[PDB]
Amino acid sequence: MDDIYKAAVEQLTEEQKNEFKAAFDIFVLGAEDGCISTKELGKVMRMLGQNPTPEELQEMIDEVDEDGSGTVDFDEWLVMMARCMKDDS
Ligand SMILES: [Ca+2]
Repeated sequence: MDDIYKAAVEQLTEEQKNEFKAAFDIFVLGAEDGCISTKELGKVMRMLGQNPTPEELQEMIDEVDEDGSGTVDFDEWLVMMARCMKDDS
């Protein structure tokens, strides 16, 4: 986990948290338990306009998955976006 990311995500707006919880549910719409595997995550990438390799997907998911279960949950997912905020020169 990362307190630096949760600190910024926690100070977010109600609309933000609601958005992540929504977009996340739309992605897991195919799953049965409610998660996103690198296998499917790669397919959705097409929507964004990018088509990264399959093995590369799990790469970014490795540093994200704190439990290393092999998939991204609503928890690791939400923080995933927040991490994009700290991405500055
Ligand atoms: Ca996980």
